[PDB]
Amino acid sequence: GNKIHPIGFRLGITRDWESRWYAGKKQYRHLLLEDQRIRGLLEKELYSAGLARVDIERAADNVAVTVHVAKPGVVIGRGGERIRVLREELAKLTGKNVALNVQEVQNPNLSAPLVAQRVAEQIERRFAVRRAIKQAVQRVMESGAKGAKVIVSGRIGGAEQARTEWAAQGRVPLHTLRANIDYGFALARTTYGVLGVKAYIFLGEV
Amino acid sequence: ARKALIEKAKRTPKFKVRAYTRCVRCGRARSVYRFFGLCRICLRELAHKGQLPGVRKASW
Amino acid sequence: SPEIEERPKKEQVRLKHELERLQKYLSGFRLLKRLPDAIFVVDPTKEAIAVREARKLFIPVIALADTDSDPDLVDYIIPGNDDAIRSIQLILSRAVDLIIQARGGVVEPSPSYALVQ
Amino acid sequence: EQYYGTGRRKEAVARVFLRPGNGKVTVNGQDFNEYFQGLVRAVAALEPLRAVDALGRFDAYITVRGGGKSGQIDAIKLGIARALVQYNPDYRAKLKPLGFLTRDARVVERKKYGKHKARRAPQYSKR
Amino acid sequence: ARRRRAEVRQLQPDLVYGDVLVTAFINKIMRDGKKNLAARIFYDACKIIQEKTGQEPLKVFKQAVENVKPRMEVRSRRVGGANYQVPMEVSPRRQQSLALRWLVQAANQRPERRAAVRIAHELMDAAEGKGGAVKKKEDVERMAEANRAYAHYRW
Amino acid sequence: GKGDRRTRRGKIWRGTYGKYRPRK
Amino acid sequence: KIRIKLRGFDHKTLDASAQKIVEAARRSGAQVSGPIPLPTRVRRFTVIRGPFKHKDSREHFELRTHNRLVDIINPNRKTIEQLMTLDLPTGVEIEIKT
RNA sequence: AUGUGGUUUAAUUCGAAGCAACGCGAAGAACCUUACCAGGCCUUGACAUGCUAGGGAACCCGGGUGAAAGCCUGGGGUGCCCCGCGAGGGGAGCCCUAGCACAGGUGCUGCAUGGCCGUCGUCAGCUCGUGCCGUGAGGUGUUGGGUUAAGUCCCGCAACGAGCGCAACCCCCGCCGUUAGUUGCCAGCGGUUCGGCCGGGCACUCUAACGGGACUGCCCGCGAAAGCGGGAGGAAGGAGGGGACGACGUCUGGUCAGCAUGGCCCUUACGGCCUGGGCGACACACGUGCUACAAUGCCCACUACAAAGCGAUGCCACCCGGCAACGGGGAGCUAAUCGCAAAAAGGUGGGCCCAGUUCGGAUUGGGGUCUGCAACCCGACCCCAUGAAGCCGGAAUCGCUAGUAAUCGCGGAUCAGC
RNA sequence: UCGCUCAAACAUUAAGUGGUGUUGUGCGACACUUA
Ligand SMILES: [Mg+2]
Ligand SMILES: [Mg+2]
Ligand SMILES: [Mg+2]
Ligand SMILES: [Mg+2]
Ligand SMILES: [Mg+2]
Ligand SMILES: [Mg+2]
Ligand SMILES: [Mg+2]
Ligand SMILES: [Mg+2]
Ligand SMILES: [Mg+2]
Ligand SMILES: [Mg+2]
Ligand SMILES: [Mg+2]
Ligand SMILES: [Mg+2]
Ligand SMILES: [Mg+2]
Ligand SMILES: [Mg+2]
Ligand SMILES: [Mg+2]
Ligand SMILES: [Mg+2]
Ligand SMILES: [Mg+2]
Ligand SMILES: [Mg+2]
Ligand SMILES: [Mg+2]
Ligand SMILES: [Mg+2]
Ligand SMILES: [Mg+2]
Ligand SMILES: [Mg+2]
Ligand SMILES: [Mg+2]
Ligand SMILES: [Mg+2]
Ligand SMILES: [Mg+2]
Ligand SMILES: [Mg+2]
Ligand SMILES: [Mg+2]
Ligand SMILES: [Mg+2]
Ligand SMILES: [Mg+2]
Ligand SMILES: [Mg+2]
Ligand SMILES: [Mg+2]
Ligand SMILES: [Mg+2]
Ligand SMILES: [Mg+2]
Ligand SMILES: [Mg+2]
Ligand SMILES: [Mg+2]
Ligand SMILES: [Mg+2]
Ligand SMILES: [Mg+2]
Ligand SMILES: [Mg+2]
Ligand SMILES: [Mg+2]
Ligand SMILES: [Mg+2]
Ligand SMILES: [Mg+2]
Ligand SMILES: [Mg+2]
Ligand SMILES: [Mg+2]
Ligand SMILES: [Mg+2]
Ligand SMILES: [Mg+2]
Ligand SMILES: [Mg+2]
Ligand SMILES: [Mg+2]
Ligand SMILES: [Mg+2]
Ligand SMILES: [Mg+2]
Ligand SMILES: [Mg+2]
Ligand SMILES: [Mg+2]
Ligand SMILES: [Mg+2]
Ligand SMILES: [Mg+2]
Ligand SMILES: [Mg+2]
Ligand SMILES: [Mg+2]
Ligand SMILES: [Mg+2]
Ligand SMILES: [Mg+2]
Ligand SMILES: [Mg+2]
Ligand SMILES: [Mg+2]
Ligand SMILES: [Mg+2]
Ligand SMILES: [Mg+2]
Ligand SMILES: [Zn+2]
Repeated sequence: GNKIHPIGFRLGITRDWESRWYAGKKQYRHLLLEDQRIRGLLEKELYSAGLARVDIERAADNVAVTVHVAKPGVVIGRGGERIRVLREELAKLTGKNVALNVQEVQNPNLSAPLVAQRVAEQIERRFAVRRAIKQAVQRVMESGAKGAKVIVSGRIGGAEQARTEWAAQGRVPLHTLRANIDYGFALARTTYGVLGVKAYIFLGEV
Repeated sequence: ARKALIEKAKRTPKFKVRAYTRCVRCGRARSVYRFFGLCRICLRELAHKGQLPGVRKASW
Repeated sequence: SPEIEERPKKEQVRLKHELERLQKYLSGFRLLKRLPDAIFVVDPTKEAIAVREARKLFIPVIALADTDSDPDLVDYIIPGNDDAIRSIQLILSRAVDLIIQARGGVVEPSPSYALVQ
Repeated sequence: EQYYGTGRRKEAVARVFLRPGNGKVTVNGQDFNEYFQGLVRAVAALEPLRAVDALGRFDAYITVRGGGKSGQIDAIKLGIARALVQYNPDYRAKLKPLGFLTRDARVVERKKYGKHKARRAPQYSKR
Repeated sequence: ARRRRAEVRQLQPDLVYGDVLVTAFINKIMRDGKKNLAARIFYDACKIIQEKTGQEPLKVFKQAVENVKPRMEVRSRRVGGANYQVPMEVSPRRQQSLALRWLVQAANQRPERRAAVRIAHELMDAAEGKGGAVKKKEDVERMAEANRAYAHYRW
Repeated sequence: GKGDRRTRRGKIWRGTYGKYRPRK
Repeated sequence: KIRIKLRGFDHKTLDASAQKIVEAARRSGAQVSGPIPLPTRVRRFTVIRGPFKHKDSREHFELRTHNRLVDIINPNRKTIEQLMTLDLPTGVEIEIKT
């Protein structure tokens, strides 16, 4: 099929830029370039607590690196040491005024990227690939959502021929704009290859 | 020669007519926009993600 | 309810069309939200589709039945005409009479004689 | 006193300042028969005036900009209409059935991708 | 299309005489969408009309298109697996279409240098009863009466 | 001729000016 | 006398910050010409979808770079402090000159 | 002109293979890009982490041989922390040489894969829940009658609802106003250099932003319902035109050369560097295109009307040289107000006179300009000359239903230039 | 300008086979199939 990326589809209306800020035609590249390496370093030494929406804001030497996480208890350590040394390594290679505004997540089950990375990991840890998707979608709908959808793809378990396991419930009108459906991609390293993950959570309306 | 070339692209030892464009993200050799400094591929990838500020889906 | 302010003309008439058809068939069934202790019918043959349901659900079967019928598959039979408003009226009246007579306050039968002609 | 109306077609706008008088018609300077030369659509733009039965009795002054040469003419055609109908409610009861009050939605469409001209696709082949 | 008949394109009446048939002729003349060019080219011949004969270009145009209006034509049709050249009446519109069309072509056939003089002389021979376009009309009508045998399938 | 290397539209199509084409 | 430029991307954020300045300058000083929208310079970028060969079905984006202009006349000392303190920009790179 | 098959070559890199490969990956092959060859060189490496050992400030200039890479070498120099006024020692940053773990691979496998894309096709479809029928595969619903762009809606119906699709919410052009006034107005008045140039103004044009509006709403006729046809008002009627949006899936489709990636294979070379050559080869064939084979026209002088876009190491108005490309002097520009810019076709006037032609510019000789270390291979562009094939084309075959086709100019991306 | 045989190249096919269709050599005046 096709199915253009739902996020790029709601880009204008529903959800706004995962990275919001202005730039002149002079250095847009260099700005977004460093803006990129930032979020990459975060995805690395921060995935522990399970980060998702790495929001960013810039204008002039100011950069609000708001990082949404399932449990900030790990991103801060104790009193203020983990978070502090994080701002350290941040501006350590950069030059802008780093300002890590951490924020919790009301419910990881209703946060698609988390839901994905979650189950995607279960597969890496060798688990029931079929029912893992079943519980995941059951977790989200029973949680409080109004629509759910999860899809893995690749060598399920380790079979030669490829395969794709479809599973979902509720509604997921991907063709509609006023839906506010969070997208949740995720990798999955296996001793036998790669493995794709998808996750759709319908929530908002009007 | 993929790794040694992305490094040589940033070298510019001799004359300027060797400092050819080179995508930053996936380090593509062609289709590199100068404005973004990216290849057409990774460009679209990010655009769907929303990591490209002001870059909205064109419709007219 | 004061909630009619929203809902465009589209959903209005459609939702009204809902109520219309909803009452068009359900009017007379919604009054009870449990499985009837029994069933009464005008012609076991025609509506035997329901008779089966009740039958398979062990629900006792009573119904007025003309010669064009299947006696054995009815628990408590009501032999006699059925394709005539005259015969149907006399039975339904006297039947429901036993309902209110075992209930309380025996009233006068509903205005049926006028509708008959 | 004056009769005003707005003209527009293919992004070719045209203000219409009309003042009852002779027949002298100025549009962005120059004369009407002067600016439009060798074009039959010219006398057609004055069609609203022939419908009202007052050709030589009105001094026109129009500010038409943008668009093409002819798109302006169609802008003038609808502009004069709104002008004379502005001070005449009864002249709408005979200018409308004759078809005059319409922006003419007919406009060039976007050249689609993959195609060549919004519709004309490159020569299909299989050889 | 398979559904609707698709209605004709009601064209704009003449801007000099007041007749749809005349404007339609301009369109057939119109090369590369130059109406104003073809319009003049048509009115050029109208003046060549009054030059030769003291006759109005209006009726000289009607008489020409009328004498080149094909009354009947042969159409191909399948039957079990065979093509018959069945003759039959044409539609009023199609007659006007072909007539106007052939005339334009007949002008192109002429050795005349200027386009206006080609349409001029051709409009004469057409209104008369013998011209390049008219002879192409007489020709098509022959095919009709010739295959009059297969006219049994009027359909 | 949109291909004549020495004409009005000859340079207009090639996006140039030159002699035969007016230039400042 | 003074002229302010309000370049930026999102017109929703540009409208909030442009309207904010108009209230703060007029409600505490001389006259001020309201928000003057300019021709939005847009960067339309077209490109192909698939990685390999697919000279069709291609996708394209556009960079909406808005423009808004606001002129304050009399150099009020209240308006200078008002705009210096009561401001809530973000992705709106403003530039002001006399 | 360009891609392709084929052939040729030391190499003429590889991929896509009916539709759905062939102006396609390429939105920029002169060395670069570059993955192929020849030759000259390096080989713990151009790049990531880390370890044992000698010496050393991190840093900068030149010389011999050479095509360059590189190979041999000489010179100027001596910061910071811990102990002392000095010597001397260790560490971090960084390097050479030797050695270990290891790097790197455009080398296979797209039937090992993720991701992304084409496709049937925006076609009208595909399913789930329970109930009911069948021993069961499965059926029913979704069938039927009317209608519709549509599984759209209506009526009927052992079925009753729902979900993924269709529609709708998203933007442009369509009518007008609201908000703002350095876009525009002899419109209304004063100077007139008779140029909206100055004063002034925003109603009107515009520049963008918000909102209303069209809903089978009205009437007539058919109809049970849904709905169709005709007429008015209206900027616009039955989705108004266009775009974004392309389901369960199929094509064991495509892509390991975008990238990530399981496994296999190379590891003084399947890795690295340079120079030159080669994707540009030519007895041939096919696809997609430009321009013509002309008098609705060719050469030329004057005049007028666009939309959108781009412009600091870039767009170039004014003046001079020459036939000109082009060069030089030099003003303005973080860009509705400076430049690219004359839009072309078209309107008036002139030669032309049916001729391989004032049509047609392909080919080839000589002389110039631009960019770049470098235009033989292999760039573009002037000027003078040579003025070829070529009379609207066989069998076959493509596009397109209206502001469409056809036809005529303009802009950008890419980009040293092309 | 026509009638005819034969050997290429191209077109119809999804592809092959065959055939069919045009231009090239010398003279006389669609059907079938597809490990
Ligand atoms: Mg679990
Ligand atoms: Mg990367
Ligand atoms: Mg009763
Ligand atoms: Mg009309
Ligand atoms: Mg067009
Ligand atoms: Mg338009
Ligand atoms: Mg358009
Ligand atoms: Mg031509
Ligand atoms: Mg140009
Ligand atoms: Mg000069
Ligand atoms: Mg090949
Ligand atoms: Mg390969
Ligand atoms: Mg294949
Ligand atoms: Mg070798
Ligand atoms: Mg290291
Ligand atoms: Mg030393
Ligand atoms: Mg030292
Ligand atoms: Mg040396
Ligand atoms: Mg020394
Ligand atoms: Mg040391
Ligand atoms: Mg290895
Ligand atoms: Mg595949
Ligand atoms: Mg795949
Ligand atoms: Mg393949
Ligand atoms: Mg059973
Ligand atoms: Mg049995
Ligand atoms: Mg079933
Ligand atoms: Mg079925
Ligand atoms: Mg206002
Ligand atoms: Mg106004
Ligand atoms: Mg109604
Ligand atoms: Mg009503
Ligand atoms: Mg009536
Ligand atoms: Mg109705
Ligand atoms: Mg009705
Ligand atoms: Mg009407
Ligand atoms: Mg009305
Ligand atoms: Mg309708
Ligand atoms: Mg849709
Ligand atoms: Mg691999
Ligand atoms: Mg790996
Ligand atoms: Mg070896
Ligand atoms: Mg102009
Ligand atoms: Mg625009
Ligand atoms: Mg440019
Ligand atoms: Mg200059
Ligand atoms: Mg400026
Ligand atoms: Mg200009
Ligand atoms: Mg002319
Ligand atoms: Mg000649
Ligand atoms: Mg010549
Ligand atoms: Mg050369
Ligand atoms: Mg013809
Ligand atoms: Mg033939
Ligand atoms: Mg450039
Ligand atoms: Mg033959
Ligand atoms: Mg031979
Ligand atoms: Mg012989
Ligand atoms: Mg003979
Ligand atoms: Mg046969
Ligand atoms: Mg056989
Ligand atoms: Zn890239």
